[PDB]
Amino acid sequence: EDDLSVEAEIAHQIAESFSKKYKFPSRSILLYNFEQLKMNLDDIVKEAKNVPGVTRLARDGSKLPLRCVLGWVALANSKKFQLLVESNKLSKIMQDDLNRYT
Repeated sequence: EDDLSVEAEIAHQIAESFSKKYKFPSRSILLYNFEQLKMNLDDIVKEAKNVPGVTRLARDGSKLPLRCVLGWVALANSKKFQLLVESNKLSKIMQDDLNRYT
């Protein structure tokens, strides 16, 4: 019941911004979207639930930190993204987005 609501909330927000280009720091700006993952939406949603604080935001119906969620899912799943991204800078950006949204 709770789970269903959390997942629909996350799915709704990711679907709404599926092709929006977010900015990530590169090793050498990396632009990326959810579409580029080439992941099914349910797999993206499952993965997004492990971003600390995201499940709780989704349960409250709050605005998600989507650039952060995308960076995390891409870091965990996309070999290309992992190669291109500056991972330390990414972690700081992800943490700050999370501080701002929670």
